[PDB]
Amino acid sequence: PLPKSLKYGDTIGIYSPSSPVTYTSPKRFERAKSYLLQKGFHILEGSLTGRYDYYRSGSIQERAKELNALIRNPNVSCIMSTIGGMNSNSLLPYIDYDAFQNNPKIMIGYADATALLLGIYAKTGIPTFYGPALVPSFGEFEPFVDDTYKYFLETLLHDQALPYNIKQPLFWSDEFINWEEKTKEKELRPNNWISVTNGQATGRVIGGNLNTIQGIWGSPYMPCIQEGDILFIEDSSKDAATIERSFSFLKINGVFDKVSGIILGKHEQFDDCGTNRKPYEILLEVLQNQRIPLLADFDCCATHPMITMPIGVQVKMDATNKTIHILEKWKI
Amino acid sequence: SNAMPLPKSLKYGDTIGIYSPSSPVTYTSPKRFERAKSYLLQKGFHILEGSLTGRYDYYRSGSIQERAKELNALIRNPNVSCIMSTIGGMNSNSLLPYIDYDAFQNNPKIMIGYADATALLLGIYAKTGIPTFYGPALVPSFGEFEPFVDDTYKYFLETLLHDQALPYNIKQPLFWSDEFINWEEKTKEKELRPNNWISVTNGQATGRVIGGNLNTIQGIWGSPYMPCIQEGDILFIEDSSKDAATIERSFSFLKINGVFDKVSGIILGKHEQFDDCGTNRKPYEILLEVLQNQRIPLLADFDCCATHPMITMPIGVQVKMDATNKTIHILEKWKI
Ligand SMILES: Nc1ncnc2c1ncn2[C@@H]1O[C@H](COS(=O)(=O)NC(=O)[C@@H](N)CC(=O)O)[C@@H](O)[C@H]1O
Ligand SMILES: Nc1ncnc2c1ncn2[C@@H]1O[C@H](COS(=O)(=O)NC(=O)[C@@H](N)CC(=O)O)[C@@H](O)[C@H]1O
Repeated sequence: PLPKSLKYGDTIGIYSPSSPVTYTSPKRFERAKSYLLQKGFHILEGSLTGRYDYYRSGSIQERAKELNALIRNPNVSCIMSTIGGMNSNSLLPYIDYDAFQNNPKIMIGYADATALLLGIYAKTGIPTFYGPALVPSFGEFEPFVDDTYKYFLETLLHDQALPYNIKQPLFWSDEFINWEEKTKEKELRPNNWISVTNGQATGRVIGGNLNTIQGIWGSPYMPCIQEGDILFIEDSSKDAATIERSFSFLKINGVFDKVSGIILGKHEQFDDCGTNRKPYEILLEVLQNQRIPLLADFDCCATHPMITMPIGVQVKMDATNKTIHILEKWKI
Repeated sequence: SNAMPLPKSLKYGDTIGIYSPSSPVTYTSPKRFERAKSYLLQKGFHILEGSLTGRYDYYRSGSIQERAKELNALIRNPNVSCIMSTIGGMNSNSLLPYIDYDAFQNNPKIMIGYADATALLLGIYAKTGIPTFYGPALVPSFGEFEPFVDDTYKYFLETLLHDQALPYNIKQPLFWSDEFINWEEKTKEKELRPNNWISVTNGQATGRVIGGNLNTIQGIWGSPYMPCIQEGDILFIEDSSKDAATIERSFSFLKINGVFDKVSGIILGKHEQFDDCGTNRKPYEILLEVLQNQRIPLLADFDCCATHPMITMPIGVQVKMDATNKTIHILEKWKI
C-alpha cells in the first residue's frame, strides 16, 4: 500500500493540528498558499483555518475532525500541516486510520507533526513524509523556498528510479528574520554534512523530531524500532540540556543497541549553554564510544532549505562518504 | 502485601549525602546552598558533600560519568542514611545506565528529591523495588527562608524520622506560595496564601502510588528505569513552571499510552508559575479535556511539587485517596 505521486492540478489539504498560525501569521500564510497555487496546486483549507484558541487552533475534537475531513476527501492527494507546535499527539486516538489505509494519500509535515506522521505509519504501514509544513516552509522568501520546493518535487512528484539519491544543498540558513515581512537577505551558510563516526548502514528509516517522539513513545502510535533500523532524529530551537535528556532517553530505551546507523539533523538556533559543544558531541558522550555510523547536520529539520524524506522505507546511509539513498519505493 | 525491603528511618545525627545529578546549583546559587546546609546542620544532621559540589560545567555539574561516580560514592557509603539531590535540571536520566543498583539494594537508604530527580527516584524503585521519596531537594527546599522552610521540614521529619501508625494521614498545609522571589537573598515576605486542595472529580481510590514530575517521566518512559504502571495504581503527577501547550502534550502522552485505562485515581500537584497562554484555564481543566468522557477521581493542587511548602511522599507504596473529602492516607510501611 503506497500513496499516489503528486500531480500538477492536485489539491493539497491543509490542517492545523497545533499552533494557530493561519491566524497569527496571516502574511506568511497567504504567501505560502500563493506560492503553491502559482506552481499549480490547489489548496483546500481545513475547517480550523483562521481560527484561534490561544496556543492551539481549537479543541482536541475539532482538530481531529479537521484532519479526518481531509483524510476522507477523495479529492485531496496530499495532506500537509500548516505548522507544528506541541499538541498534535492529542489527535491520535481520534484519527480515521481505516479511511487512510483504504485510500492512501501523501501525509507531510515536520516538527510536532511527527506525532501524526509516525502514528499514521504505525497504524497503517503506509510511508509518511518528513518535509515541508505550509507556513514555515513555503512561506519562506527567496532564495531558500525554491530549494525546499525542488526537494518536495523530487520526492513527491517526479518519477524516481531506485535507489534515490538524496543530495546535500549548497547553502543553508537558520536565521531568525523575514518571518512575516522581508527586511534583508538571509546569510548563505556554506553546507557540510558531518562524518561524525565512519561507516555504512542499511535499514528501514524511522524517526523525525526527537522532542516530539517523547510525547508518543510507548504508545500504539510509535512504530517499534527494530534491530537494523536506521534512526533519523532532529531537534530545533532547543538547548544542550534538553538534547542531552533526549539522547539519554534513547540510550536508556536500548535504541542504540538496535539501530545500525544514525542520521542527525541540523539544530536550528541551537543554544549550547556556553559549552561550545555541538549537538553531535553531546550524542557522542551519551554513546560512550559505541561505534554506530553517525552522519550529522542533515538538512531535514527547521533550517532552510528542507529535504522531503520518506519515513518507513529502506534506506542506505554512508557516514564516511556522506550519502543517503532511498532503496525502497515510497509512492506509486 | 508481604513485608519487603525498606530503607531505615532517618535519625537525628544522621549523615545526609548530597549530589548534583544535573544543574550546578552549588556553584551558581552559593548563598541559598550555604543557607540550606546550615538549616539542616542546626537540626543536628551532618551533610556529606558529593564530589561535584562547587564544580561547574555550564548547564550541568560535570560529565555523565562524573555525575554517576558522585552518586555511586554516596550509594556505596555505609555512613550515609539519606541521599538528597541538591537540585534538578534536565539531565538526571543520563546517569541511569551507570548507577550501582546492586550496592543500593545491598544497603538501602532514603533517596529523596523532586523535579528532574524523578528519573533517579523512579529508576531506583524500578530496579530495586525499594520505595523512594518525592520530596525536598537541598537548595530549593531547605534554602527557602522562613516561614515555609519550617513547614517543609516538619513534613520531612514526620514522614522520614517519626514513627507513624498506619493509615498515615497526609495533612493539608495551611498556607502556600509560588512567588518568584527570595532565591539567594530575601527582599520581602512571601504572601501566605490560604491553601486548599481541589476536588476535581469526586470519588475514592486505593492503590500503589507511582509518578513524580511528568515532564521528567517522558525522559525515562519505556525503559527499564520506568516502573510499569499497573491496573489499580494511583497516578501522582506534577509539573512546574511550564505552559498550557506543554502540559497538554504531556497529558495526551499519558492518554495514548493507556495510563488512564489503568489507574484508579489521579493526584495532581500545584503548578508553580503556570503559564496558561492566555486561556485562563487551570492545569486540571486541560487534563479533563484529555480525559474526554472517562471519569476518574482526581484531587488537584496537591502540595508536593515546586510550590512551598512541600510534602514528602513515598513512591511505590499503597495509598488511599479520597477526592471527595480531599484526603490522602499512606496504607503500607515505607521505612523501618
Ligand atoms: N513566530 C515565528 N517566527 C519565526 N519563525 C517561526 C515562528 N513560528 C515558527 N517558526 C519557525 O518554524 C519552525 C517550526 O515551527 S514549529 O512550531 O512547528 N515547531 C515545533 O513544532 C517543534 N518546536 C516541536 C518540538 O520541538 O517539540 C520553527 O522552528 C521556526 O523555524
Ligand atoms: N535560579 C532559580 N531562581 C529561583 N528559583 C529557582 C531557580 N532554580 C530553581 N528554582 C526553583 O527550584 C525549582 C526546581 O528546579 S529544578 O531545576 O529542580 N527543576 C526541574 O528539574 C524541572 N524543571 C525538570 C522538568 O520540568 O523537566 C524550580 O521550579 C524553582 O521553583
